Amino acid sequence: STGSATTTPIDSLDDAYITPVQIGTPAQTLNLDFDTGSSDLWVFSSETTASEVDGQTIYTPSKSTTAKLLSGATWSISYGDGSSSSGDVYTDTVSVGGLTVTGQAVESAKKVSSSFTEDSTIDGLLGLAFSTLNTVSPTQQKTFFDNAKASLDSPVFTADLGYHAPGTYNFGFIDTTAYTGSITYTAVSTKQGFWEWTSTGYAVGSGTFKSTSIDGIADTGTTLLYLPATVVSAYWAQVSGAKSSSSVGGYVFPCSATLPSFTFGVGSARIVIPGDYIDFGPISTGSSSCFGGIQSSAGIGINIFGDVALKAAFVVFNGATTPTLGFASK
Ligand SMILES: NCc1ccc(C(F)(F)F)cc1
Ligand SMILES: NCc1ccc(C(F)(F)F)cc1
Repeated sequence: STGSATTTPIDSLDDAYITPVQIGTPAQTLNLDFDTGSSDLWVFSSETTASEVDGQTIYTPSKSTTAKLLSGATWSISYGDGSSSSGDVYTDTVSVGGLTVTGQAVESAKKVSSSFTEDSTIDGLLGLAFSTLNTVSPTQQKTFFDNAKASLDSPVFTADLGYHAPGTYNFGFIDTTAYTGSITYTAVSTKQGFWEWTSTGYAVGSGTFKSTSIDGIADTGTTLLYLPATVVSAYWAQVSGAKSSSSVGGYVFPCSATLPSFTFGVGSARIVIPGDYIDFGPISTGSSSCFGGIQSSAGIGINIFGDVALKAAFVVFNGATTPTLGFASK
């Protein structure tokens, strides 16, 4: 079996993407953020403190004839940006784009941090990293992908994110009309639970390609591109008037500048991020300083190929027993 679902940016800056997901019987449709950097499926629900809910669609287990409380199970998660949430655990039927899993763990939020409460368009997260990162205690739970793997035609899913436009998550098959050229595959380390790989280098604009190993994670759940300070400094040095701002918390640049492209290496292939993808617009309304989409990973501890990078490619997440990541131009 296969599944296919359209994914839509939540705002005009592509800050995040939501995908409709059917939970329960009869279906309750929620718009979830598909996150290859985490491994919990959690949702706003009828159990969430009512003051922490501001326009989200909520899952109501009491209206689902297939929902079962997972007795004694709890969950608690903290994200790399300081976000957090926690609650209890149901099992229920979950369908994405025609692909159905029964007995999926649905983590029901009793408490959510303020940054989820303010994002009215995101009803929850659907984690697609490896199940070793799932936070359910005492019995760890499997991801939607891990539960579906058995019945998929091929144990893969693909991410085709759009630039200021809808895109597609496909489960179980590779759409060979959605990319150009060949897919280059590269090895994944699952040792920290992430889709972790090693990029073979970079170039700024039409500069020379610098061969250098950059280890990092493919994370659809992270908006920007976070790279080592030496790389990020070499990129912004080509933008007249760009500077790192401690009050803003990253590199900013004059909104009137044109940004160079950024190339990253996948084995011997090259993925080019157009300069326009790196503009995240004014730091505040009316400002002439704009926020950069490539920032340093020094304060984070790991390099993150987030949406800025992934939306420049067709990306295959191959969850074969030896996992790999595939990249193609599109
Ligand atoms: N998108 C999920 C996520 C968030 C933060 C991190 C960090 F910061 F721990 F690397 C990894 C994955
Ligand atoms: N990387 C996971 C993640 C995804 C979204 C959010 C936000 F934007 F909803 F706060 C926080 C953390």
